[PDB]
Amino acid sequence: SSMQRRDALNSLTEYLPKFKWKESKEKILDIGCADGSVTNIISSCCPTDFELFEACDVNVKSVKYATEHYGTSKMRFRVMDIESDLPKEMKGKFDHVFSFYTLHWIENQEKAFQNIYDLTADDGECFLTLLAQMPVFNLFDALKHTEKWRHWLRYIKNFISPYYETSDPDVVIELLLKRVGFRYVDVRCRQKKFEFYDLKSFRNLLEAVSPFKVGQELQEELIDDVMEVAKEMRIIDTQNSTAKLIYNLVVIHCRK
Amino acid sequence: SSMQRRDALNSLTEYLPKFKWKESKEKILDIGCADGSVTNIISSCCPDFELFEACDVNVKSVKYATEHYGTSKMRFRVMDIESDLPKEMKGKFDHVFSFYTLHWIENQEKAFQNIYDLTADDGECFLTLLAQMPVFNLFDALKHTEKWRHWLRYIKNFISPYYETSDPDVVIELLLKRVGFRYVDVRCRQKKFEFYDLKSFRNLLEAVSPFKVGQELQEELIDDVMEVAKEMRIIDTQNSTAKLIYNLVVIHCRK
Ligand SMILES: Nc1ncnc2c1ncn2[C@@H]1O[C@H](CSCC[C@H](N)C(=O)O)[C@@H](O)[C@H]1O
Ligand SMILES: Nc1ncnc2c1ncn2[C@@H]1O[C@H](CSCC[C@H](N)C(=O)O)[C@@H](O)[C@H]1O
Ligand SMILES: COC(=O)/C=C(/C)CC/C=C(/C)CCC=C(C)C
Ligand SMILES: COC(=O)/C=C(\C)CC/C=C(/C)CCC=C(C)C
Repeated sequence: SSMQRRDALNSLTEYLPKFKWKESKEKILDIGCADGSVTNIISSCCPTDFELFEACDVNVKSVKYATEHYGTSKMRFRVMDIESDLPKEMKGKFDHVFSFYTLHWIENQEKAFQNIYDLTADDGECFLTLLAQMPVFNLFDALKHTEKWRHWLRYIKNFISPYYETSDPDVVIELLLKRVGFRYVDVRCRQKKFEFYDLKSFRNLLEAVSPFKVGQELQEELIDDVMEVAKEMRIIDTQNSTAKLIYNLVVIHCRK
Repeated sequence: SSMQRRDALNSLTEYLPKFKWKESKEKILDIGCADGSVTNIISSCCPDFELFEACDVNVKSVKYATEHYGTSKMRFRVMDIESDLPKEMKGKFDHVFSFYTLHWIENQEKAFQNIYDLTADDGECFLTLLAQMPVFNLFDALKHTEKWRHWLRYIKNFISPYYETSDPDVVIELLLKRVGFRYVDVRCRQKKFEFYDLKSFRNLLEAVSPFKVGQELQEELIDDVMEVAKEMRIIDTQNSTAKLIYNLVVIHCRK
């Protein structure tokens, strides 16, 4: 989505000058590559010629789309769960580990952050972004106790950020990262705005980010009901036919 | 408001051990004293303090506050931080505190410049500020309505400048460093406050409502704000509960 690309670019632009490379032949990893369009931004923006850049994701079709489109001899897309046990091959392998708009998908929060630590090299650093409060969560959440969608949206909480209703998520995450072993930790809760100027660009977003598989017959009907709720919640201005999303993106910069 | 009491206590409890204290005869100031419940918390919490000044723009609030929390050390007066500083308070205060105040203020740059000027040579500041807050959106949904269109004319004077801002922490930080603050730590703190009944949520909206619409209209106004809250999913119609998820920006500076 456009929202995810801007936040990726804005993040890298700011924190790029705070990273240390300190050598030649740098191995890099991105967690939750999806289509690989953001990974391309990370790979491209990074000044160095990385000997190897890996990018993982649990979604099989996404990895295939990515390997088919962005795959090179040094840009390898593999399947992997970051909640699962790491292979010994990757323990302490990566000079930089990246992960944007992914860690809010993940139940086993403590294993993920420990795996990210374990993945990072002795003198390595990590750069992670993830969603806290996001109105889109609330838009779908308002549909989970309705006859129409009650059963499709049963595993809703498995997709909503564990931090969307949390007090001082920055403090909770920072403590988690320090207890994991990271010698340097910096976690910020960044309030963001993203405006949509027509309703179609807002409907395009809701379609892209919908984790549900309601089919084709019901698929259009779901988004319509989400758009109606979005009018009631004032996330889309009915007078102007515009949409406004105000959300928190927690951005993390650690060093082993 | 119970929401402001908690945030104040949580904010002080965390940052108290990070403050630097002078040996004796310290001058302290709290901006936006309001009723003085929070100012009494600030005073009661921190370690024989020589002086405790408080201020406000509301003349009735300071009069209320003086009678109930007035002492020889803790004096209250009227002062607009957006105005020109009285020269007697330049570099006078070793600690300056302001909670749930600086979002009320239009001239954002003079307010912070005045705070810096209020602060002593090696003094520090601890400020809290609202960014995004649903209560802002609740009233904002009544501004184009013909019923309230004239009453909520000056809505934007009371809504936080940072309520729709990208990276308010980066904006506020840059502003504070440019003022001349040597150390600046500004966090955007996501918060949750839960109301278990509609009465206690209704009570907040009444307390925090900045509109003098009068006895025959306030109730009718609150009712209409409560209905918008149902539509915006801030109150759960089923449980008869309410949920506020908002951003409090907390600021720790050294001059
Ligand atoms: N446990 C897990 N391990 C790895 N990837 C996961 C995961 N859980 C979810 N993901 C993937 O993480 C992705 C989040 S979407 C974010 C895409 C891209 N990284 C960006 O920055 O925009 C999805 O593809 C999802 O399938
Ligand atoms: N320009 C200004 N200068 C000083 N105080 C102001 C002001 N504009 C508004 N205020 C005051 O700021 C207060 C904000 S509400 C009170 C906040 C309280 N400290 C708490 O802990 O919640 C109100 O009493 C209001 O009268
Ligand atoms: C400074 O304290 C606050 O902002 C606290 C709350 C929750 C609301 C009361 C104050 C303001 C600035 C706005 C009140 C209502 C509006 C609709 C703007
Ligand atoms: C993968 O798309 C995103 O990162 C989506 C964004 C920007 C916000 C919502 C995130 C996702 C994917 C969850 C979808 C919606 C829910 C109701 C949980």
